[PDB]
Amino acid sequence: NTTLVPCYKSPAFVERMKNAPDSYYTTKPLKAYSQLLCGEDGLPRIALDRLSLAVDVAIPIAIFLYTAGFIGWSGRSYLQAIKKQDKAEEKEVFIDVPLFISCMVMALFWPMAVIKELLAGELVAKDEEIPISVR
Amino acid sequence: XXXXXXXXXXXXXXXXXXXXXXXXXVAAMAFGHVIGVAIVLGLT
Amino acid sequence: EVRVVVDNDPVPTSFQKWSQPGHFDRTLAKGAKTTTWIWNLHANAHDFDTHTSDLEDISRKIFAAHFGHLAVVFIWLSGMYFHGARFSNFEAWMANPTGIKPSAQVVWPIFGQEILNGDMGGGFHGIQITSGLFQMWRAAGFTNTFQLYCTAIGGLVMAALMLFAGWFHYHKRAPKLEWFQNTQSMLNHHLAGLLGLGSLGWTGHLIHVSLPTNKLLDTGVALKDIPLPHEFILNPSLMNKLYPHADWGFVKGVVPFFTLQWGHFTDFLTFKGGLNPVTGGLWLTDVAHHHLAIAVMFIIAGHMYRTNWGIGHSIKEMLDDARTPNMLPFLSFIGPVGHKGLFEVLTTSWHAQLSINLAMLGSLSIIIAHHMYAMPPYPYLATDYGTVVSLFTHHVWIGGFLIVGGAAHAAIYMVRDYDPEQNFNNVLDRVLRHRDAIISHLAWVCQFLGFHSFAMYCHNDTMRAFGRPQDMFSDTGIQLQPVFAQWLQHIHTMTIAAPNLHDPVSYAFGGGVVAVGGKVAMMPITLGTADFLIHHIHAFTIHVTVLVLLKGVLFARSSRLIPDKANLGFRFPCDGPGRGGTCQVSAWDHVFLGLFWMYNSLSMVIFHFFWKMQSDVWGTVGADGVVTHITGGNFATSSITNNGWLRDFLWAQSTQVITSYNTSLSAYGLMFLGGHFIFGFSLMFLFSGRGYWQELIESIVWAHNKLKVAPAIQPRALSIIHGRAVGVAHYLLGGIVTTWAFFLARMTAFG
Amino acid sequence: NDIIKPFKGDPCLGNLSTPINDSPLAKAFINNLPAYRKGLTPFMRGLEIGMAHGYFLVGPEVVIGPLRESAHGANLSGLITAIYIAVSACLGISIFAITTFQGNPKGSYSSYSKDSLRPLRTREEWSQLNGGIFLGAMGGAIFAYLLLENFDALDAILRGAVN
Amino acid sequence: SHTVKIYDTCIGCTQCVRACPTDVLEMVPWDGCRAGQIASSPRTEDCVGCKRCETACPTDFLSIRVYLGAETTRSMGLAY
Amino acid sequence: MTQLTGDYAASWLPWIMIPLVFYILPFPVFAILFLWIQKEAS
Amino acid sequence: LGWVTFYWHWKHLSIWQGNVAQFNESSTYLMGWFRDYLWANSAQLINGYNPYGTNNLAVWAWMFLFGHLAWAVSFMFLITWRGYWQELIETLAWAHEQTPLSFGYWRDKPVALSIVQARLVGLTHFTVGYIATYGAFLIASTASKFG
Amino acid sequence: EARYLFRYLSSAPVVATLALIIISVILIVLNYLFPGLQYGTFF
Ligand code: F6C
Ligand code: CLA
Ligand code: CLA
Ligand SMILES: CC1=C(/C=C/C(C)=C/C=C/C(C)=C/C=C/C=C(C)/C=C/C=C(C)/C=C/C2=C(C)CCCC2(C)C)C(C)(C)CCC1
Ligand SMILES: CC1=C(/C=C/C(C)=C/C=C/C(C)=C\C=C/C=C(C)/C=C/C=C(C)/C=C/C2=C(C)CCCC2(C)C)C(C)(C)CCC1
Ligand SMILES: CC1=C(C/C=C(\C)CCC[C@H](C)CCC[C@H](C)CCCC(C)C)C(=O)c2ccccc2C1=O
Ligand SMILES: [Ca+2]
Repeated sequence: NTTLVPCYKSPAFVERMKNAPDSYYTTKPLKAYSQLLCGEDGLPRIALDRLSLAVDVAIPIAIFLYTAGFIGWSGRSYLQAIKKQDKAEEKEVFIDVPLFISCMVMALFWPMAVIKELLAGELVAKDEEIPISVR
Repeated sequence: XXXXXXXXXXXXXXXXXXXXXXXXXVAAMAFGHVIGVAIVLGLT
Repeated sequence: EVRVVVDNDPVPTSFQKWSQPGHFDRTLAKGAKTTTWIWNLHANAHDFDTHTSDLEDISRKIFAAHFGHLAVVFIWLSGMYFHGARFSNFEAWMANPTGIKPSAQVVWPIFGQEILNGDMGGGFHGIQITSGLFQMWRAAGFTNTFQLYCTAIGGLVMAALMLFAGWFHYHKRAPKLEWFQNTQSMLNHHLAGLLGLGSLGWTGHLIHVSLPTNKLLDTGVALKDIPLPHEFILNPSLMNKLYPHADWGFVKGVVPFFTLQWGHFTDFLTFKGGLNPVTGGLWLTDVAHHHLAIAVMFIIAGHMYRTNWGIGHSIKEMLDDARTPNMLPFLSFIGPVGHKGLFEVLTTSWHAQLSINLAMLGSLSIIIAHHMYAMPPYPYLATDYGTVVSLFTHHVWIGGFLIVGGAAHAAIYMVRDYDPEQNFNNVLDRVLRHRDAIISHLAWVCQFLGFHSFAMYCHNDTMRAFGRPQDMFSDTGIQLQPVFAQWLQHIHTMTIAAPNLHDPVSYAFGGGVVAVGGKVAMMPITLGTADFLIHHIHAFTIHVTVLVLLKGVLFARSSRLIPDKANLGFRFPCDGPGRGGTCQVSAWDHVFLGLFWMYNSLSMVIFHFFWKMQSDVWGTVGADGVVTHITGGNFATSSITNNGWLRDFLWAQSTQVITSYNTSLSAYGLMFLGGHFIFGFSLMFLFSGRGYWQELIESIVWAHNKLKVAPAIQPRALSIIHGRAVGVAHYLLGGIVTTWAFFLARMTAFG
Repeated sequence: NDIIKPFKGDPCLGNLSTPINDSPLAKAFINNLPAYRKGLTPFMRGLEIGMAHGYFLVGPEVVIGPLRESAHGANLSGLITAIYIAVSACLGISIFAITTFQGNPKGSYSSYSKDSLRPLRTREEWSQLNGGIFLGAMGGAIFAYLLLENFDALDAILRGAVN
Repeated sequence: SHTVKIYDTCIGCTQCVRACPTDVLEMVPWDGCRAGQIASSPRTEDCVGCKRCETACPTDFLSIRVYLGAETTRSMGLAY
Repeated sequence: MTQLTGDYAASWLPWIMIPLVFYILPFPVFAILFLWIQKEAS
Repeated sequence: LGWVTFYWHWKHLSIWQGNVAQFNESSTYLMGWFRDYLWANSAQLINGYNPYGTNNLAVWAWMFLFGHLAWAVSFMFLITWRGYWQELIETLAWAHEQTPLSFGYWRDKPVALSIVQARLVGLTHFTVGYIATYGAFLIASTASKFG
Repeated sequence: EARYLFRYLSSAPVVATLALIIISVILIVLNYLFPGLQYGTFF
């Protein structure tokens, strides 16, 4: 797309700078919006061009997907940590915070943990392990 | 004050409101003020 | 014989049971097999009548829990005075209480929400509060923020006493049942020691703090020349230029009370009965006289019942003597038994008491709302139009929730505490024994009013659309005049028997217009056809709310469908799909439906209020005397079609909350959308059932079993009753936040 | 002792003997209304019920109807309302009689029903009722129409204006 | 006129009969249980359809089914 | 204008059929259609 | 389809009135959908009849309010369920039997309508109120700005 | 006694409520990283 131009060269967005108070919020952030692909209305936008933004449409996605899996992995690995203890019925209502923290430090390097979960055939339960309905 | 003297209202209470129900274990001298003050303020 | 009897250290004080939640129920205290256990732990936390069985131990929980509740109110009261102390423009608002807007609760600069700190006048940036705290602290005599702060301190230490008193009365000295069951002694102390001494204490404050302080504040002394409230008593000569007809000395100034020469008090205990025209509130001298009259009349009331000195009344056989050898002949139909066995109802069961005490605290809260607009007691209250609406609206809603809760426990009493043997042929049993004639005639009057209130709005909506405004129920078409209410408006203004009240109480009734800061404090509120029709909407919606709630009380025990509805409990979803379907037959499900009807009824009451003030009462006065109302007589002509309600009230008056972005009213715009989300979100729980949702969890539990991440707290969809409770809790939450946002954005955009 | 008894002495019946349904005055009034008067053919039951209703049904349309503004046209709009309400009402009780009396009426019109509040249980009795209700509600409507269209002529003769 | 069928998975726990508000169910002798009993439904025109019998059956995916069918004057519970 | 008229041909025909199919015929129709749904199967 | 047709209508209502920059600058947040589409374009719909007259939108203003009632009455069949109404009809059936001069009697016993039927009766009102309200909005908000 | 208390403090909701209180980096991190932080801005 070529309708989007940087807020450097955008008549509708310098007008945003002109009538801007400061107070904390419309100078320090608004200078940083000058590097964004900026529409014909003076509004920063998220476009998907090519390698020009191929790293910037990967910083949020890598930061989220890592820490979403980090929450998911620590939460998952804490569940099997207490199923094997045979105490998982009340181990869940009363969080064992030393065990849960030790399951979080296992989840820092979770992307390489899931691979050896998968390559060991251990991440995913086999189909006739799973309670199902009549079907 | 001088006159007023609403001790007649209490005397008309102690000799009348001592025929209540229990009448044992004096509120007529409490009631005689309620009647007494109301009347003297009700005729001034 | 009234006595103090207590136990000694009945319940130990340890955290043994904190670590094992659900201990109060044996079913809960065996493990969390499913997530239903989590919700049952909260829906049962306060039902003390199912934790234990003996009334002695139940009543000790009630009494100790009240103390922890009073602690919570004192924490909240402390927060109000603390915010009025160091986060408010209360100092500025005392100097000029017309152009300065009341505001506590400033907003932190983060997330761009500093925009909510709007300009309040005087260079203070905050949020315009509509709680009326400032108008109440001025009437209490507060002048500086140190007095507010030390009252906040005085409330935190007062909350600590409530917490200690609750622990002390459950874990150290818990009273026995004999101490609780002498309700006849409790009435003596609550009537005399609490309400009598409380209003005697307050009229002590009014005369010695509020009356002098508000005397000088009306002459414009600007918070320098205001003496501190104690300097009025340490310097008794200071209150002789004010109220000179008294004497004002320690002993020399009080003896007119004892020698009954009360004429010296006529200058500060007046009976003017109107609105103080410089502030718009009631005369504080007239208020101080009121509390003294109330105090004397409540202390007297507290000597009615018989404690251990023989003299007094016995409620027990005042009730038992309301049989029918001795009644008026026209109401002699209530049984040879009459009221026997009914003193044991209101003594051996707390739900019987809670049902009455809620239905009267709810009705009191609505009465209070009607009285604090028609005769504002606080200085500069009536002119703060955002506070008048938000105080009426708050107390109508609070009063309507409490009324529904009085009908809840009237039904929990029936299916838990109702005893057939003590209630044979008495006044309660004879109601259940004809409960089809009560509901038939309630369901008919609900339906008579439904056509004759709402369907006349659809008559008007159709003649005005046809272009026949001369055959619509207008003031110009077929007039429906409130004949019996315009008569009372005439009675209440010609009586100024009651001759001493030379100033008409409640300018609403008639006579005069009060304009304080140019804005009208109070005007006569005339009644026309639009007020006939809106008052029968009120009658209609109140009746159906009564019909829903009374049906749940009378048919709580049994019906013709389910003769054993009492064994199923108070809170059960249904009795299966038989008999065609018995969904929502419980008494709980009539509280759940009465909550919707309370919402319908009260949201029509506050809409009747909000539009009738903007069109007929509120407004501004120019330099001639004419009043330009906020909407300008809009109610009389356009509130008679419920298209007029949608365009001249809902569409027109929402301009302030719709166009509120990028302004200080921005948060009311978000709440107004937030309330719309929650209402629509509620309908997920109301329109659907948990068979769909449980069968959806199974497909989602499978996706977790596949990745070996299933929980052992098995996910269950919410109960049928739980899902109905969630639906009504969100419908009422969302539908009120949208009304709260709409009222306050409209009236903080004006004044 | 108590004034509210079980209904005719049977405690199991779903009613009460109350001053409204079982009073000497209230029984005397209701049981002599034409619906319940002993000794009436069903025609005279309906004829007297009909005329009471056709008479008052012309009222609510001649003074708050759409034609109330004029005088001669108001009375037409009130009469035809009573014509239409009664014709549709008498259509209702012809089709009520057809559909309830079909061999063993399910309900209060069974042979072994012993119900006093509705004594017309035959279909020989509901057909004269229909004729009475109709011809009554028509004559009552006309009589209230003739008295209203001649109101100026009738106001004079109850004021002595005709000498 | 509902249809309360009983299946061979009963254990003679007797709980289904107690829950029935209209006495449709009763126990007959049997041999497929330690209890030697099984539920039967001789009075199903009296079945109101409440399924209160199904709530009491403890066998997983319960042995007694109410099959809501042709609803008549006594299977809908009408006092009028 | 202040009346219902018709420029279209046979303008007298809505004058009678709007009363017919809407408030004169339906009550006979709802009576016939009532006699059909409540007849004994003897 | 109350999102598809709302989006179709507002996008075209901005092109048709020439104010294309109204949809582009205010459809990205939900208040713009609520202030610039529903509140803005209702103005001539609800003024189809006012105290001062009546115009060609008086029927659309009436069906718009008709569909609000048909929608609201759906909530009755969807929120309150069957057994509430059977205990209330059982009471009205008592009243009819015990009252004088009421000579009619039901050929078939009045019962509260069934569970799966109210879900259908309430779904019909929700649908009719969804279609009459938006049909009246869409017709009147488009045929009033324009020809 | 201070053994049952510390188990209560880590039970179910107090861990969850504290977690949401501890998840208040979105208040500190977005207070001094020039609060406006949109996707193309932060590195
Ligand atoms: C015949 C038959 C019959 C009779 C007689 O016989 C009757 C009667 C009664 C009495 C007694 C009473 C009172 C009355 C009054 O007030 O008001 C009016 C109303 C009406 C409705 C009125 C009506 C009357 C008649 C019906 C008339 C006729 C009409 C025409 C004939 C039609 C036409 C025909 C053609 C074909 C269409 C009543 C009532 C009630 N309902 Mg009752 N009905 C009946 C029917 C029906 C049906 C179908 C239904 C469904 C819709 C119902 C419903 C109801 C309800 C909700 C209620 C109520 O609320 C009420 C009560 O409960 O109380 C308390 N219900 N209800
Ligand atoms: C706007 C939607 C709506 C409407 C019209 C109604 C209407 C009604 N409700 Mg309901 N309710 C609603 C929403 C609604 N409710 C919702 C959303 C809930 C959820 C909580 C409930 C819950 C509820 C309960 C629990 C109860 C009711 C009851 C009632 C009835 C009250 C009796 C009455 O008013 O007589 C008047 C009738 C009306 C006002 C309906 C409109 C009448 C129009 C204007 C006249 C029609 C003209 C003509 C007849 C048209 C026919 C022409 C022909 C061609 C068909 C009534 C029919 C109560 C009841 O049953 O009373 C005994 C009852 O207990 N409602
Ligand atoms: C289905 C197509 C259809 C529809 C929706 C209408 C609709 C209408 N017509 Mg009709 N009409 C039609 C076909 C239709 N017409 C045909 C083919 C003829 C030629 C004979 C006529 C001749 C006609 C006349 C003379 C008049 C109308 C009039 C009217 C209006 C008032 C209602 C009425 O009295 O009509 C009366 C009905 C008829 C005269 C017969 C039409 C019936 C058609 C032939 C079949 C309809 C049955 C349908 C297919 C089955 C569905 C039933 C059910 C499943 C819903 C109304 C807008 C009146 C008017 O002008 O309003 C101002 C008027 O007086 N129409
Ligand atoms: C309950 C009661 C009451 C009420 C009553 C009422 C309700 C009323 C009424 C009334 C009425 C409502 C009456 C009426 C009437 C009528 C009549 C009297 C009629 C008639 C008629 C005629 C005579 C007709 C004739 C004809 C024919 C038939 C045909 C041809 C034509 C002509 C016209 C000739 C009271 C309270 C008071 C008291 C007592 C009891
Ligand atoms: C990049 C890009 C894109 C695209 C994307 C795509 C298109 C994709 C895809 C993809 C795919 C195709 C996927 C997937 C999947 C499959 C599967 C099969 C899975 C899974 C998973 C799992 C297995 C998980 C696991 C886990 C974890 C990881 C952690 C937590 C725990 C759990 C277990 C959850 C976009 C445009 C957006 C943006 C820009 C660029
Ligand atoms: C949606 C819905 C459900 C499902 C409702 C559910 C599942 C409730 C959802 C609440 C969620 C599950 C809250 C859980 C919070 C977790 C503990 C996550 C917290 C973890 C962080 C704090 C770390 C019903 O069960 C239901 C029943 C009857 C009528 C209508 C409905 C209905 O509409
Ligand atoms: Ca007219």
